Amino acid sequence: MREIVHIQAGQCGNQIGAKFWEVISDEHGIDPTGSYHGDSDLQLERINVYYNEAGNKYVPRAILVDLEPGTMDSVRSGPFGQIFRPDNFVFGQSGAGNNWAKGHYTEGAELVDSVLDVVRKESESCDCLQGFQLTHSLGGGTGSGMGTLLISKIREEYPDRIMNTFSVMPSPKVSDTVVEPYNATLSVHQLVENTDETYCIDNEALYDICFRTLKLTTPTYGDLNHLVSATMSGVTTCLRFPGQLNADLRKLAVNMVPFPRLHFFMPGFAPLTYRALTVPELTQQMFDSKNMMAACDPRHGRYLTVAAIFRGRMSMKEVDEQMLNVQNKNSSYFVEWIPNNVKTAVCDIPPRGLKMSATFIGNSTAIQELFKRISEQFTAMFRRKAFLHWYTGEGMDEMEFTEAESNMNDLVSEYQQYQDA
Amino acid sequence: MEVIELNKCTSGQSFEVILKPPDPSLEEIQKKLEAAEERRKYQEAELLKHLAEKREHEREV
Amino acid sequence: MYTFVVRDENSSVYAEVSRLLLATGQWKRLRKDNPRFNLMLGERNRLPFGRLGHEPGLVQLVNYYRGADKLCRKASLVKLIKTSPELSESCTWFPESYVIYPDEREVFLAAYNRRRREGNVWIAKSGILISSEASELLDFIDVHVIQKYLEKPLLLEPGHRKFDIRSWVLVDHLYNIYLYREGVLRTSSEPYNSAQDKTCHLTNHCIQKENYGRYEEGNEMFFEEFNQYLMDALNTTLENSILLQIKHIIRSCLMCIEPAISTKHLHYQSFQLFGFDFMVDEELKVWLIEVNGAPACAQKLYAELCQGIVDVAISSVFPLASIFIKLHH
Amino acid sequence: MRECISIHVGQAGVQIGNACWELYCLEHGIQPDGQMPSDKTIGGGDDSFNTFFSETGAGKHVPRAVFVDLEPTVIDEVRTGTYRQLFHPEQLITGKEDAANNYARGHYTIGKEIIDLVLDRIRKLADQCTGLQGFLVFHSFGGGTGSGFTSLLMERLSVDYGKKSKLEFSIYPAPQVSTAVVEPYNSILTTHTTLEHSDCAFMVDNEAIYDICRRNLDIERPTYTNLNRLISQIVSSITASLRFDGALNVDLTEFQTNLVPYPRIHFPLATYAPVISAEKAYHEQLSVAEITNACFEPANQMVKCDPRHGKYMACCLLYRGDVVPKDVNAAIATIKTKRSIQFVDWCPTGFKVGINYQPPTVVPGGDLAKVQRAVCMLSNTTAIAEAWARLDHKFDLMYAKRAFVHWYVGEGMEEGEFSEAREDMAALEKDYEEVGVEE
Ligand SMILES: Nc1nc2c(ncn2[C@@H]2O[C@H](COP(=O)(O)OP(=O)(O)OP(=O)(O)O)[C@@H](O)[C@H]2O)c(=O)[nH]1
Ligand SMILES: Nc1ncnc2c1ncn2[C@@H]1O[C@H](COP(=O)(O)OP(=O)(O)CP(=O)(O)O)[C@@H](O)[C@H]1O
Ligand SMILES: Nc1nc2c(ncn2[C@@H]2O[C@H](COP(=O)(O)OP(=O)(O)O)[C@@H](O)[C@H]2O)c(=O)[nH]1
Ligand SMILES: COC(=O)Nc1nc2ccc(C(=O)c3ccccc3)cc2[nH]1
Ligand SMILES: [Ca+2]
Ligand SMILES: [Ca+2]
Ligand SMILES: [Ca+2]
Ligand SMILES: [Cl-]
Ligand SMILES: [Mg+2]
Ligand SMILES: [Mg+2]
Ligand SMILES: [Mg+2]
Ligand SMILES: [Mg+2]
Ligand SMILES: [Mg+2]
Repeated sequence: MREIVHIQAGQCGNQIGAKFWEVISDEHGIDPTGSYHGDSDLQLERINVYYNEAGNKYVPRAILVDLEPGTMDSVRSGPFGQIFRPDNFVFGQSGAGNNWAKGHYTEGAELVDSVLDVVRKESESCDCLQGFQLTHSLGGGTGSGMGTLLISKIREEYPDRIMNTFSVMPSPKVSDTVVEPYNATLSVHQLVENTDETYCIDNEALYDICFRTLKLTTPTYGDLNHLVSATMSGVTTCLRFPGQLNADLRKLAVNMVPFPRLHFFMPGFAPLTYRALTVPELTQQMFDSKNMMAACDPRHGRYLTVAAIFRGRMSMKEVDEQMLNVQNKNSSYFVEWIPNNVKTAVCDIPPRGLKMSATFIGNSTAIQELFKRISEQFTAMFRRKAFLHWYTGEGMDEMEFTEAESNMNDLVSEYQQYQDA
Repeated sequence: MEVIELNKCTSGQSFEVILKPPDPSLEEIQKKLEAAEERRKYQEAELLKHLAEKREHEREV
Repeated sequence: MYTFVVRDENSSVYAEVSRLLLATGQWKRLRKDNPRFNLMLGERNRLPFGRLGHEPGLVQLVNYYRGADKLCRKASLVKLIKTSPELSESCTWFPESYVIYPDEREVFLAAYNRRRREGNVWIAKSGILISSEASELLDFIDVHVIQKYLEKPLLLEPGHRKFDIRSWVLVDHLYNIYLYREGVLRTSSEPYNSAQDKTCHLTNHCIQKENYGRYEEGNEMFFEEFNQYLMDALNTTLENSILLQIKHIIRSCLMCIEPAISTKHLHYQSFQLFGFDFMVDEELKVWLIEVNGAPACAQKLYAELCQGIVDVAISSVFPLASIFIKLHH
Repeated sequence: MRECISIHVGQAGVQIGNACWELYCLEHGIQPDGQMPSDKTIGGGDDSFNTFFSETGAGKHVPRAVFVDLEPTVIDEVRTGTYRQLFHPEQLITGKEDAANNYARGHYTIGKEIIDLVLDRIRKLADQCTGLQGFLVFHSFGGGTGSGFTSLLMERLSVDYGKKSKLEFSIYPAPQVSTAVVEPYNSILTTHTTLEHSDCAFMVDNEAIYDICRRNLDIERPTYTNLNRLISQIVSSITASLRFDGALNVDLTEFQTNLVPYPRIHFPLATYAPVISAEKAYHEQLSVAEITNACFEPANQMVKCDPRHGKYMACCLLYRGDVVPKDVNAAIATIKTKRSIQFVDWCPTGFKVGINYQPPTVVPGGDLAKVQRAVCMLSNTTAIAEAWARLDHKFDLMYAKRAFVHWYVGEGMEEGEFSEAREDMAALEKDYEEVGVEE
């Protein structure tokens, strides 16, 4: 029945994950008690993809993970806190101290088996498991360190299941600690090996969008998260609602990932949130760099593949025409050796508070700008071995950092190979 | 331009108008199918071996 | 914004057309192998017609008619005229020609014998030989066509010299036939000697360049002067004595092949520029020599013609934000 | 009477198969419950329509059809559709997860675990046949199941039914109505593996059906439902000789005899006319000469190409409706003097003609208008090689960078099979050429 199993690790992961379930629970007519109260059977046609059916109640197939209880205690008392299965809250007490080694090797190792037990119980009750999705940040310790540990354990036990991630990349503009480039560099290599899709959500881009476009003088993490939950809703629209597409995770990945390591996507959304947008405006916005959440200029690279889903009632002859006009405008920014690498899909159901919207999924080589940014911040500290004691104190060796640095530089050069090809 | 072989029936008729004159065995299939399954098994074993080396490192840290 | 690609860098005509398109600001050139184009300035040989018109939502146009080679190869033209009832072997404006492989060897000699007391001079070409004896022509070849050499050409004075007329013809996507108002005569600088020496028999621009430049600049006489000469010397106009026949020949050739090459209801569209080569005899009868599928232009006329191509052939399909005579049919 | 078993593979094959069997029932007067009043031999008979339908003691006429898909959503629409009573469970075979547009997944990984089951359900139908002719196989080129599992099935059918003929109805990939990018790989892979095993294949390019639906039916954005009802009409025209009394193409062997002189060149071009919108209140009914002339307009072909710049090897005209030989010959003579129709020097320059007086049947509430006469031309022209050139070129662009190749290698396929299939196609393109061909 094409089930998906959702995991959210750490502070960031649980806070964007909670908002994701709030958004789609509303789209599917599920209330904070898990009871259906919608006006269309389309809301329920693919409800099983993300929800288990209990007293006619729908329970998210979601596992909430953290190494400290704070953020999950806040989720349990949040708006939709009661719909999550209580047994799927798996948390420790010591915290991860924004330390990848604590999440990946010490504190996280003590908790990981417990998480996998819940993952197994959820996977066992799946008629046909599509795969997994993980929400997390790469700049902390739990989501980054333990999240990538979980991904490695899940691939060992489920090697033939898709693993996709929504990964929040750190930025000095929106930063908690200076060690974030260390944690992100260590995590990226894990994702290079063990995920089929990784949506690169850059906090720098989310901030710039909140400040310059949405005119929010002082964005909060909550403001950044409204952009993420909205993007996640769109990216999963074709899996959750009937329409043109009925592809599972594997088929979606096959047509988007031409090379196994270049699976890091630049997501986008339009309209950025009374005048309903025209189709030309939706199309022009979702290709504008200002609507992209990776803080990479697509004009500095080339698209390997592009997928875009349009939601709402609209003329699709008009969308096809506009997609042609924007491709002509950006003709030199698409590789010429993957024919017909720009695909479009439709869903009649729009998201809440919008008559129509569009979600952009780009597999662009410009994403190398993000990895180069992280690599430069990494090296700035690693030249002087600054703040390394937090990691060597947990058993890590200098060599592991040198290898992560080289792996990052190899990833960047592989993108530059296909940007010139 | 001659008409030939005109056949008529209750449902229709047919004719011709000439304008001018001028495998692998089951065994070999099962072999190739099994050869592909073993390449899958070998690649999967290399993944699990690679992951097992990762488990060793985690214990050493 | 419109897009186009260039696949024949050796084309002087369409090198100027690409420059003109770029200079409008509404045209943007892409790379040779980019398939998402509106206009293809394709190559001469093995143009991939089978890959045109299959890009969603793109109207595609190419500067060559698939199948027009049957008119622009010397051997194919002979076969086209003799086998097509529209033209027929009784064609009056095409010299008696025969195809010979290194075929029509028996029938060529039969008419050669019937001549032997008519003048019996022939020319074979695909590399050119003119001889009175057939055996020299047949043995010289060892694909070619043997064509009756016109022994009584119209000779310009002063000079007593030979020439041929080049006419440029544009056929657009609707199969409108446009004759460029301006032609050119490629004249011979040496005097015509009816008595091996091919300086005064062959009127090619290269053969003369290699008395050159004496009478007119570059052995290129244009219609204005050639007209005035016909009025002063022979008391007639270029229109009445020659152009009427030229227009008739151009229309006959192109309407004959229209059903074979027309892109009227095709998934892609074609246009093409042709170079018709004519010869005039002393009685002011026009003869078709050959048709060129990838012709060059005269230096003075590049600007005017290339602009005409864009206006009638390109902008006709892809509008933006006359020098031609329309041969109606 | 000799039976034919239809096999529908993948989403495209299943949905097209469902549209054909709907039309078949309407043409033969079979009701959704399977009852056929006009049939008086209850529970048996060797009539022409029995080549596609078996009969039960209760009077139900059951299609000799097997539907196979690696995921259930599409075949479930048959189990619950209008003609659910027509089939029975043993004819519908579903997996749990699909090939994900991956040939290797359909042929090797998932195909190995279901191939034996499919052959068993096919054997059950073959056991009810007094004299089986062979199989009609419906599938797409682009789908992982339509491409991967079909080629495996065709291999085993040549083993278990070495004497039976096999005809294909293949959907050629069009990006207008596809959200995939790997279909050039799957098309070349399945054509290479299936070529030796197919006697005659009818390619249908979704691009052509799409534009015919837009231009002639005034459908702004044709759906798969629109495309399939038009495709079913053309399939019906091709199989009508097998289901009705007649003398032309009365068995699968005649298709090869009349359309395929060279075995590898077994892809006839189909052209259909007239396609008339049902929204048009009244339309001027076209004459035999007009619909026959329309068989040579590229806009009406199932694959867009230019037969003027190729050579014919065979040409069959299949008329349905008010048509008589006199008007057919009159039209042919006129069309010879206006169209470029060149045959190969080693074939006769003629037309085999079949007429069935029953006019085309249309689905009530569909997009097609009823017409008094229609024609489907089957011509084996080398111009259809333009479709291979297009596909092979898209293959070359991606494979030069090994784009997406890891997906196929990851399922057990070897990189050598890619070049092995591409070289076979390069030879196929040359075979067509040998047959068809500053100043
Ligand atoms: N004409 C037509 N084409 C279809 C239809 N369904 C799918 N296609 C085409 O088939 C190709 C995709 O292959 P599918 O048949 O859907 O996939 P499949 O055979 O089920 O294989 P997998 O789903 O990958 O396991 C695309 O080019 C589609 O445009 C249909 O109902 N009618
Ligand atoms: N039957 C004929 N009678 C008289 N002169 C002839 C002739 N055939 C050819 N010529 C002369 O020889 C010249 C060259 O012959 P031809 O035109 O066939 O070569 P070509 O194909 O290279 C011309 P272009 O350079 O435009 O391609 C002609 O221009 C003409 O002057
Ligand atoms: N978008 C977003 N980013 C966050 C949030 N909380 C923390 N981050 C980012 O995540 C990183 C800190 O990781 P965090 O999730 O708090 O650590 P963890 O709990 O150990 O996984 C920094 O880069 C923060 O900018 C949040 O609610 N939203
Ligand atoms: C839980 O993880 C995911 O949701 N992964 C994921 N990958 C995707 C790739 C594409 C699309 C589309 O919407 C689409 C739009 C047009 C054409 C084809 C596809 C959606 C995806 N979702
Ligand atoms: Ca402890
Ligand atoms: Ca009966
Ligand atoms: Ca066989
Ligand atoms: Cl047999
Ligand atoms: Mg934190
Ligand atoms: Mg345990
Ligand atoms: Mg020439
Ligand atoms: Mg499918
Ligand atoms: Mg091989």
